[PDB]
Amino acid sequence: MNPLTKVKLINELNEREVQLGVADKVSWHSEYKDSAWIFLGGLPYELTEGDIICVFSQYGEIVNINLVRDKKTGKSKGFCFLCYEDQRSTILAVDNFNGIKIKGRTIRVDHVSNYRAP
Amino acid sequence: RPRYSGPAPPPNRFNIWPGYRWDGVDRSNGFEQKRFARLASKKAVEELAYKWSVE
Amino acid sequence: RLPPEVNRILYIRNLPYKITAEEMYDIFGKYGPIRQIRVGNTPETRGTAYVVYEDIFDAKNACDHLSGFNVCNRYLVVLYYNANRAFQKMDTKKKEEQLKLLKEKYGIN
Amino acid sequence: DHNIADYMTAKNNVVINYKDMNHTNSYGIIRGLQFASFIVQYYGLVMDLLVLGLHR
Amino acid sequence: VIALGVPNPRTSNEVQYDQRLFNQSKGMDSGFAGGEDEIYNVYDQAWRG
Amino acid sequence: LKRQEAIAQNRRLTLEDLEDSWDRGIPRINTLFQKDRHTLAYDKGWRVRTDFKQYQVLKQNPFWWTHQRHDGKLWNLNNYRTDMIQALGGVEGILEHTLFKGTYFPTWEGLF
Amino acid sequence: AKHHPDLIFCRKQAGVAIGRLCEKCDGKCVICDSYVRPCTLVRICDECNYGSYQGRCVICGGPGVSDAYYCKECTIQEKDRDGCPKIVNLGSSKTDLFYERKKYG
Amino acid sequence: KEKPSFELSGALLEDTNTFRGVVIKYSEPPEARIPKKRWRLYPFKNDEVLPVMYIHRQSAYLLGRHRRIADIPIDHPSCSKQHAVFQYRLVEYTRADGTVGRRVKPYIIDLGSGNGTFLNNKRIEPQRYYELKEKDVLKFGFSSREYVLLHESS
Amino acid sequence: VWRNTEDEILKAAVMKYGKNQWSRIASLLHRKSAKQCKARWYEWLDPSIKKTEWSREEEEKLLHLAKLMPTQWRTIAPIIGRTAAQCLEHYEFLLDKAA
Amino acid sequence: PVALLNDIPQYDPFAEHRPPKIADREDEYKKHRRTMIISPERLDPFADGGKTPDPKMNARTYMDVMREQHLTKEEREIRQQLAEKARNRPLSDEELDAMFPEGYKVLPPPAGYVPIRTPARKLTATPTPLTGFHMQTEDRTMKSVNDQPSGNLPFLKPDDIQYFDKLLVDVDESTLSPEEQKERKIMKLLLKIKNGTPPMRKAALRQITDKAREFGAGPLFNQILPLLMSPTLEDQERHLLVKVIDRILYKLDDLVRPYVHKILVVIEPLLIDEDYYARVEGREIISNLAKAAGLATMISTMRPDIDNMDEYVRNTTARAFAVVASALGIPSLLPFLKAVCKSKKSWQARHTGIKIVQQIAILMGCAILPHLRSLVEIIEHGLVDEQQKVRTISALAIAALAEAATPYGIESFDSVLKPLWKGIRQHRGKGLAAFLKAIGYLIPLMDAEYANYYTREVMLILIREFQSPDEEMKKIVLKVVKQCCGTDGVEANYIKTEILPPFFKHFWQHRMALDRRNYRQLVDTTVELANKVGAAEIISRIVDDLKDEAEQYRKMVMETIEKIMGNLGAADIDHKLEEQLIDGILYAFQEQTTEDSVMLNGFGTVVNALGKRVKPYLPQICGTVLWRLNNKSAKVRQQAADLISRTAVVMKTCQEEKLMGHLGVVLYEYLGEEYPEVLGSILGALKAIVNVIGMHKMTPPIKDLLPRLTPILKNRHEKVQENCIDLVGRIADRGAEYVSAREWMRICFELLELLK
Amino acid sequence: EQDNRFSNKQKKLLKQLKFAECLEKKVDMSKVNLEVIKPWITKRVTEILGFEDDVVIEFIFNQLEVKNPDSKMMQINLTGFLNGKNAREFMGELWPLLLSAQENIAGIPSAFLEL
Amino acid sequence: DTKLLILALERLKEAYSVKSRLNQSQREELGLIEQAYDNPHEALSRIKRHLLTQRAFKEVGIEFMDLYSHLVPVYDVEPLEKITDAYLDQYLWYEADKRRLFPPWIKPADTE
Ligand SMILES: [Zn+2]
Ligand SMILES: [Zn+2]
Ligand SMILES: [Zn+2]
Repeated sequence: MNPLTKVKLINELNEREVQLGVADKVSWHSEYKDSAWIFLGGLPYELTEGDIICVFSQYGEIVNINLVRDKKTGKSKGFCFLCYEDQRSTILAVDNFNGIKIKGRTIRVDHVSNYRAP
Repeated sequence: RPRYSGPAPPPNRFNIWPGYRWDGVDRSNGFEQKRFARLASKKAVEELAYKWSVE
Repeated sequence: RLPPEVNRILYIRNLPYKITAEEMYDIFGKYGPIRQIRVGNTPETRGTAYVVYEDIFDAKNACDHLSGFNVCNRYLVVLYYNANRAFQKMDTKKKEEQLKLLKEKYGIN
Repeated sequence: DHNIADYMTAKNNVVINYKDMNHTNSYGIIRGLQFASFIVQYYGLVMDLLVLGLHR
Repeated sequence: VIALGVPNPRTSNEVQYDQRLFNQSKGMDSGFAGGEDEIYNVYDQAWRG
Repeated sequence: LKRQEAIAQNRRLTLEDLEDSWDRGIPRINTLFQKDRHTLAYDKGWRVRTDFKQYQVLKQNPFWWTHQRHDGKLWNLNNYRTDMIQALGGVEGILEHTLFKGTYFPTWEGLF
Repeated sequence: AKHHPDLIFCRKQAGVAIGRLCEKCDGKCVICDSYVRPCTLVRICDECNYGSYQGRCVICGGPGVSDAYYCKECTIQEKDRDGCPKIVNLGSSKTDLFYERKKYG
Repeated sequence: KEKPSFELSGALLEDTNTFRGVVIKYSEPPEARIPKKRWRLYPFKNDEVLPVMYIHRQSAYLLGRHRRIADIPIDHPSCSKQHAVFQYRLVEYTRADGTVGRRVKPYIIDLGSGNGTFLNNKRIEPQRYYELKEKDVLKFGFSSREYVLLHESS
Repeated sequence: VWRNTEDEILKAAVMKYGKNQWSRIASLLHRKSAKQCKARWYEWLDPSIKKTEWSREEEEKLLHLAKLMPTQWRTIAPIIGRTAAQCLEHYEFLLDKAA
Repeated sequence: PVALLNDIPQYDPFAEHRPPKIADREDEYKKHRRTMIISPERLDPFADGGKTPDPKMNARTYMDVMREQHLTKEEREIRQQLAEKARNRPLSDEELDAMFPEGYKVLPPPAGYVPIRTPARKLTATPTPLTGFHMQTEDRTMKSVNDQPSGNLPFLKPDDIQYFDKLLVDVDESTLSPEEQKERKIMKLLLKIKNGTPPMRKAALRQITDKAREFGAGPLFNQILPLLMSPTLEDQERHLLVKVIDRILYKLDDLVRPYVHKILVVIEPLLIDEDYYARVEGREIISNLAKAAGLATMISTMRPDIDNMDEYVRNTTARAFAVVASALGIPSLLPFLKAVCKSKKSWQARHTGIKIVQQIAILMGCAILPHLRSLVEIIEHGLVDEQQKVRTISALAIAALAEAATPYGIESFDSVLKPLWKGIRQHRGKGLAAFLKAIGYLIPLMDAEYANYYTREVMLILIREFQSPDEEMKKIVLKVVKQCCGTDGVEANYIKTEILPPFFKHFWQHRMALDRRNYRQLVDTTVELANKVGAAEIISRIVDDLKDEAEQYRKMVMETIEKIMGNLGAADIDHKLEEQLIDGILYAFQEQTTEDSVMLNGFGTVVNALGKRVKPYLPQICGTVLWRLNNKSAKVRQQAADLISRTAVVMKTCQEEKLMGHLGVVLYEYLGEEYPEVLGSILGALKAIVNVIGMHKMTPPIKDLLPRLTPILKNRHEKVQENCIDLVGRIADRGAEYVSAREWMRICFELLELLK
Repeated sequence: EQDNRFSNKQKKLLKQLKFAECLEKKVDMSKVNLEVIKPWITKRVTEILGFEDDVVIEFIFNQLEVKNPDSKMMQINLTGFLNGKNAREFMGELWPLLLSAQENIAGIPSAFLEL
Repeated sequence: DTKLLILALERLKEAYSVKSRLNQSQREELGLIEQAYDNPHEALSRIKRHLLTQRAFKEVGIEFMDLYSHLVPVYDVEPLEKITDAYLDQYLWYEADKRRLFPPWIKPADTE
């Protein structure tokens, strides 16, 4: 199923969690106390790291960023990884940015378990 | 430590400062404010329904 | 920021019979450019008016503002039009030739 | 406007029931209708103008 | 001189209020229930909480 | 004043700034922030309607002068109950006068 | 059934899979719509037992809780030989009651 | 190929300050405001007076040659497309008794327009605010038209 | 509204029971209230309601009165012997044929 | 400073109570549902036994349709292109005459006002700025204006106006000489159907059903379909209109042939919508319309949608086609398919063809076997195509086929395998997910030897992907594991060693629980693993999470444990495992933020699986029961009571007479609880107890019991009425002697009114 | 199949239709070569409908493939796409052409033998 | 329109606070409140038709309530006419205030 449905997934997941009113320590985020890396997908093929960091600083400082562009033509592949300073910031970003429309392209945001350093 | 200095960072659960070069405009699904408002209104209806419990 | 039912097509009731189209073009004129205006003729339609702005924005402005206007001792009913059906074919011939004009005109393909 | 006005005046003219008695309340005003307050405050202001006199 | 070309925050200088203030109480009738006097409406909190 | 201050900061003013005030003032400052503030902007003469209620509602109402909404709640009695218990002797002293120790709930906190 | 004439049955070849009824509907014959003297078992069409529908109330559509039987009459006049009695139309009643529900509460 | 930078890109800028397919360079700062005193603009062209414009109604006013997005199209080809911004700003002041006050003040600002904005026939600094006072005169580029600013009691 | 069956039951019930116990009466028909029975009887049913067209003199009186005592129909209608409903609609009708 | 009060910090509050419109649950994907408009009257070809065509009728035929579509698409491309060199677009006058209905005269009032109109946009903002006391003068126009229809007519809402507007004015029927217009008028009884009391609805519906053919299609649909296009349609209104459209469809049988495409253009959204009953309705009525209008009509009419640009209509078409093929039988429609799938113009056609086949298999299921070969031939040509979307969707098709044609048909798939197994090694991302779903379903259809080799091959790749984060990746691997590693022809420790550790590490997460489907899927897959490997290992893996907080998580774990021991039985467990099991059960029970049958049933089934080996634990069971039974109730009381109900069997057979007489009398004490939802469950327990401990041994001697019972019968609440009656009957039937004739006759006249 | 309240529009149309004249000589396809015939059909329809319609083409082709095609059913099934009278025509010109190729020895029709 | 109507409705629906017993007319009025609560524009149409046409109404019932020192009347209007009057009254006060009809010295005022 095409990825915008995979944004629908995470947003439904959040709202269901609030719907059952479940406590934060057992909130689905809790399984990643061990990661400051969050995946961005669906970025337009134009955004560079300047704009990405600028916008996503809104919840903290960024330790690292890796934007996978195709090396042969250098051009952005439209998805990236982001290492925030403190897990809580990534929780906030996953909550708030999952589904924002940038240049028409609705970007999807998520946790990352085992970020691979390339 | 260049720190955000611009006008007004909206509140969060953790109330953390936006980054050094935060482009400085609010782009957010609003889910923050939704959860805040619902957070207050839960307490509101708690009080309102208690007042009935004693009646 | 627009509720997507808004349109440059407005539908108006409670119209004084034999009002001057002049008067009326003015009324709706303070709001924006009028692409066109039509009034009913048969006794059923006599007294109702479809008014078409050339811009969605003047359209919404008008519909929200003049709504409930007192003209000639009566309040005016305004509404957004649901142009949800059609009454004629689209004239393949004229469409095709004007598009041939366009294509050879800007040498596209 | 005259339509509201006639509504109010006419409503103040009704048949007053109590287990067997009746009549039509055609002189006074029925304090109990939801807008008796506006009428009373009006009639007040009128008699106020009578006591004070427009100048004062 | 002003640096321009920045992304516009659609913000006014007028005072706003943060969402934690609002909606701290809901209801539209007097709390007195039309002068009802059988009901226990003296305080508004549980003595324990 | 605080309004002008939050303007000069362009910052929005929070609940701390009002915590002291939260319930003083004759319109009971916390009336600004109810859920319904907006409709209740369009209620007028609520005071004179509350008077003339006596001619439609049968029972008699002792609070005819005020309304809990547009006027806040001008009295607060949480201290009174506390100081009563205090001068009755505390929860232990009181319970001595009743069947509490009988039913032997191991503690009174569960009094519901 | 004999009560809403707008209802339809599968009417293909019977099979070997037995038929089951919801706890709600249970206790009745499927056709003569009585409540007595169960004699013989129901059998259902292969399709009407395919898929998720393994073990569904023939009538109510819900969970299988018990077996479905045939009254003595229907088996005496041999109305029990018309293949799957599986009702392949949901019917207006369930729809309308659910809709009025969603409206009310 | 291109190495990944950390520099900017108009994306957010474009979408946020874009209109009608014609991106505007200027943003209203937070002290955008609307005045109590009703300001009027008296246009003239070589001693020929032109009808007054009532510009107390918006906080920002775009003047230029592009009739689409501009508030006021000043039709001198020596006028750039997006030229100058009239702006009401709530600027603080001191009341004579020392208590701090603010008044809605009319300020003009140029977007680096081509040929220069003339304040009482002085060319002003671009991308910078300049207050307008009673009776003052304005001229943009080398247009044959000039303007005098007043308000109701002025 | 009222249907001729409820109407007839009303006639009979009244002539039996007298005009004073509307509770018993309204208990009789379903979807009818004692207040409604009382109103309907005094308004339409009771024999004293004179059901004919307006004389010229009756319309003279009506018009003249409704000019004398604006909008007070329960005050007028006894003076010309019809119900408030009759006086009201019929004055409306005269006013419309005039204009 | 009342200025401060006038200043409102940060609209009608009936939103709490007014019913929802489907315009709310909509997304942008359904947002296309209204931007569709009705077309010009369409021409029936089958007129007059196949009449010869009269020209100049403006009745659109297939030729006009396809030409109109060609112009649309091409012009869209040209618009996109002229964009590259450089809904608000202005229109034409012909465009307007296609917008507006009849009976309206066009006007430019002056040439000066039309020139003022020229200045209108000109400099609108710049203008010269914009009362007192004045008596009034009496006039009647306000009284004159009317806003509701006159008669026994339902209230007419403010937005249904532009539809029903005619009903506002009045005119005599004879003067309505256009007797078709008379028909239209009386047809606007539709409003009575829409809004109105149940009797209005019934009478109107009969009216229209039986006057249907008298009215005829043209008017009927021309005045119905605008409604269904309303943005402000609520639920009732919609299902009502579909009710009617159905009934008139059952009367007009052929006359619809000109109106099919309209009917679909409106019904289609019901095929894709979150309501269940809406889907089933729309599907059924398209079946009926397909049966009514002849096949050739359906085919010829809804071909041009295959190619249509917007995917919304492509998708909804594919679904509709599948329905009609179910109605008219596949072998009829098959050739048309074969054509579409091997279309050559543009690949969207091919994609929609393959989608059709998918939806057929999904819908009809095992009715497919006799055609499986033909279908697979139709569809496999996309398995290899260089386009990416066609490859993915084709694989999904194959998987749907297989899951329908379970065990059978493998000789028909044999042709397609290798391309699957080719693509499986060397694909990445999406195609991998699809091809995995396909081979997954195929495996059980295979034969134990062929299949065993194939299996042990695939489980290699499978292992690799447990850790992928992509959602559908995870879901597909779930279902696949279920099938392959749930096959007869595999081995215990292979699974036990290589599969179980990663499986349980990765898949048991709270994010799974919060999803809806993943819940079911994971439960079933774990269950399968159990039925292969035996319980002890699996259970011992997931027992402890019973003592997790997260409630949905506990719910899932207990519901699994339950279904497991429902299959496998409790033959296995050691002492300590059961210790932890019991404790987790109690703990989970000790928190029920919802009423949830799940944990209750879990308990009962766990016990009745354990058999007597539970006996040690009884008192704490009872201690729980009792503290619960008293605790501040609503839920927890009747909760515990239900538990008692289901546990009676064991808690008697293990001979707790002190406890038994306890429970008996203790309940007997509660019989006064003023909350029915509890009192019911009490009586239910009592029934359960009695059904094991025979009559003459009850500690509340039945003679004492029953007089306590008779007064509850007046309870008027459903649950209490029922449970009490059932108990009383069980007693009157079995015990039945310990009672008086007086008691009976009292219950006699006490029963007489329960029939309400 | 399941319902007897809706009428089989196959039988109905077969009754009320106006057919062509020579559609009754049975025809098999084994006696025939096809890829000779096709371009005739291609150009013919491309003319009738004045553009190219791959799905209509392949529709006729697949209709033609079974050992015995039904000219009545193919007439009907085409009636939708064509003018309806153009259907009976196009049939009244094909069906005999199949007769020709089937009486031929090679399986090739006579007009395309002269051609 | 809707702001007013909800105000009036809350006002009416107040009286039945205790809601323990009930009476026929009372229960009828509860129903009327609720139905009007579902379809505002329905109620508003009915209301305006009233203010436009009817000039002859039903009859009100009187009874005295007793304060032991001087009786005071207490009326009762029919439910439909109740609702209509309630609305009309909110409206009149809202305007009259906005347009400053009642000068300051007419003083059961809203502010104090
Ligand atoms: Zn039977
Ligand atoms: Zn079957
Ligand atoms: Zn059932």
